[PDB]
Amino acid sequence: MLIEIHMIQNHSPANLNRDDLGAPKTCYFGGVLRSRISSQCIKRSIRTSNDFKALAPDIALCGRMTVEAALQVAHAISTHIARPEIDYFVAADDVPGEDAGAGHIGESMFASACFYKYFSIDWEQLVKNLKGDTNLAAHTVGAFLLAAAKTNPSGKQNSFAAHNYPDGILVEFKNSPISYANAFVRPVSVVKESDLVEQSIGQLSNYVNDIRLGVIGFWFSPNNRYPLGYKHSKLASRNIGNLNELVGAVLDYIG
Amino acid sequence: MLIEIHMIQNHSPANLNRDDLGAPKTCYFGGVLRSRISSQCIKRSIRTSNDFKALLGGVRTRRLADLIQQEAGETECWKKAQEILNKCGFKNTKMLVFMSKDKIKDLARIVLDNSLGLTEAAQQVANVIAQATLAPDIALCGRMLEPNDKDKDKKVKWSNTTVEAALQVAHAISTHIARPEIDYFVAADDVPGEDAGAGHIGESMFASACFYKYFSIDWEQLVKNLKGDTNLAAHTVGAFLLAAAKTNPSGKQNSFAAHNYPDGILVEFKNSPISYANAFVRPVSVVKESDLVEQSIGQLSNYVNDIRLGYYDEQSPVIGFWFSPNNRYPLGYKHSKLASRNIGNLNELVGAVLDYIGGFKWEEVQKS
Amino acid sequence: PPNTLFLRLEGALQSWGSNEAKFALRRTADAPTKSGVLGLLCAAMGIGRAEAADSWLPKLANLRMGVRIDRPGIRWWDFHTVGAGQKTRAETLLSRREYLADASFLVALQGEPELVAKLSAALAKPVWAIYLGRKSCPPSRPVCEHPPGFYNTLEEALSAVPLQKRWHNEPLPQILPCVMDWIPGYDGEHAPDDAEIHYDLPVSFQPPRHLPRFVIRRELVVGEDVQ
DNA sequence: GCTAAGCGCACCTAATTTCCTGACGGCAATCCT
RNA sequence: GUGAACCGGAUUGCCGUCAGGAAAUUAGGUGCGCUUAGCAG
Repeated sequence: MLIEIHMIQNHSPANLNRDDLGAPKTCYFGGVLRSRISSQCIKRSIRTSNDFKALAPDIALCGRMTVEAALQVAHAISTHIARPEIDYFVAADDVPGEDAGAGHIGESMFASACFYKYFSIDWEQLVKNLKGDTNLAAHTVGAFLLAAAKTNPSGKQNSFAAHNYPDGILVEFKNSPISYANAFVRPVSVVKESDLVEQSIGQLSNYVNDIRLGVIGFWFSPNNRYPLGYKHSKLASRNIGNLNELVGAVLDYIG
Repeated sequence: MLIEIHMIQNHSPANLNRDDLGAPKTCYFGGVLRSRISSQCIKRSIRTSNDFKALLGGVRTRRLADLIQQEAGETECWKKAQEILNKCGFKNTKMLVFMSKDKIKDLARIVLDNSLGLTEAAQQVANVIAQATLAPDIALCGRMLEPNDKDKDKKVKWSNTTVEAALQVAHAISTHIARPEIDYFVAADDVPGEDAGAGHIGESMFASACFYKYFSIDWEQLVKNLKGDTNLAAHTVGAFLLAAAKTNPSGKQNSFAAHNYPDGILVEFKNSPISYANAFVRPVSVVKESDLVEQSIGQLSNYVNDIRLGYYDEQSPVIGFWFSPNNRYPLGYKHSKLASRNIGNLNELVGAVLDYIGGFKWEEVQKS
Repeated sequence: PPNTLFLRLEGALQSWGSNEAKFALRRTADAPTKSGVLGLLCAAMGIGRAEAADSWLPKLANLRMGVRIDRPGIRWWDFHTVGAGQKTRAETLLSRREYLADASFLVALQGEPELVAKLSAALAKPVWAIYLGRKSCPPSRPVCEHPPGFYNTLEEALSAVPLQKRWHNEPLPQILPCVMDWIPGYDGEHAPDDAEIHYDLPVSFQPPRHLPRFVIRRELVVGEDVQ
């Protein structure tokens, strides 16, 4: 069976991923230019985390020269139009001199977006390279869930402290790998009566309700801040307000 | 262990940061325009603060030759200093170099002023440049510099020079929609004439906004950058807290004397960094009752409550302190009576923070 | 009864590397390659890399292929850096990937009915994480969204399916690129000089060689055959 | 426990287009020769 | 597991600091809410 994790994370003005020219990584979707964090960036952010350090270690989770790592991650597609900005900066000389201004006087590139992150981890092959250690496989799945929830890319973070946690994570166990990027084909335009994160979650809920109406999924939001459907009908299997119980529910559903 | 400082500060009509065009810096957050104060601006304001006079021990300059020559009453050695800097890997009065002040002064005086060879003098000055990281300013802001390998002589070898920063500062974004404003000015001519017109006509730009400021000090990295002098790290943390609380960016302050102090400081201790910027994705709209600062504090408290009831680990519970001057603005004003250590004094907050890091008293640093 | 199996490949980012991409610079092709879809069905089967070499290639190489392009996505470039392994030295691989942004493709494979039925059944239950050419390109729409059916010719199959508009007033594609397999017919009938070549038929990767294939291009226009 | 109606005005005349500043600082990489 | 399996553009930075839209002005002129009544065997 397949475990699919969808996240809606809104990031403060930052420069998390960069190209050669210093511009934030960008993408095109729905006729609209969109911000992007590369999949390899998120994968490396998952690795080198002190949360896990404190079979063969460092081999089953990521291969090293096959291994055929079972965890896959899509590019972080923003829900709206990309809005790059210029950060005009100078570096002072802080000494009395004959001139003024000393730094490179550059133009840093940055943008802020609400990214849709797609993680798809298959249980079967992760068991396959774990020699049937179902308990250890569940433990590593939970560790990766915790990391992906509470880790961020280590981009230009000392000047852009963007450590925002996702406002909504949705875990489904469907048979085929379906990404909900098409939920945001229409770019999200913020209205006066709503916010960007709420509108993005509403669009995701609309896409989830559509197609199927014409499997089950666990919905997690911190303290149920953003409900995925405010009705008593059979729309979401469980509304989870805490991350640890979400990991527990995923674990005892898998095993 | 990370010292996280979240501050809610409202500023008077001012221009504390502008781009080349002179308009106040802005950013998009949540799809709406927000006023922005750059992170390096706050870093420098804390750096050149009156509270950092006892810890400003690093210099970032390109005219290092002038600094070396300044420590000589009559020993005129300036052309040689420029030549040795050029052969060290700088090319012109050079690129920016960050390292300590007293260290470079004494070491350059004892090295480059002595009658001796040149290439090994460049090697010695390069080692001094790389090894001068005993400054709390460098420990906080961090540095790196790699000289060009073309102009540098092959006889000069550089040791590791990358200093990892122990301080992360976010851009101060407004908690509400940004309203840029145009202040149209004239420049009066003192001598009367036949036209009776101003000497200059222009348009100034300013904005007033309630800013959310985020700081993050890595205690382990700050101690590592200062080696075993942990008391120095505690002093640096306390002085940084005081400077961030009491110092404002030095923008157009002569014309816009916006010297307002923050109305709420949340100092929290956790092993992972948390930014509460998403508390203000929805812009704060002022209503008849309450105010902009009160509503911002309420939204921040709501987000902190949801974060605590969300990502929570029983193994390492997160503790925190709330500061408001004389308990003017409470965090959980209506129902969240969760913080049992609300403080109404900045010095008491500094003392509590220092006590939590370790057995540190604010007067205990008066021993060296 | 069903002779043709339909595959839907749609997503924000997709990349089907063409034959002329072997340096640190890696570009992409306008349409999915036969090698990519062959790998997709191989992953759906779950057979290993070495299982193909054990007299398995011609059981799938004979599948007639046809690619339909619904919307032409513009070529988007991604700068990828590889740290590889970090005695040690600063060795960072330089790479640039090409991705098709906002593109949708329809792949039709023609073969004997039982193989198509088994292919669809295994696609409905994918044993391995399938993607759109690269692991970082997941399918935004189900691959088995269009079900297998009995259609005489590929043109009739392509014209039978209606086009669904995203909204009421959008610029529809007046030009519809298409890719179809060149039918050899009887013995002889050599391909003309105007037939393009494509190297996307894998048989072995030691040495890595892909047999060339011929691809011809056709047109389908809506509003000219249906009132 | 609950009476209604008629009636409601026009506007001339709306000032003065170059009074508007200068300067200094803007990679460091060369990621199988 | 098919140009695909291994895959971060990593760090340093206040524009700072010059400035009265001012000297002109009566909305000035017109006007009946007005006709009907026991809170009492």
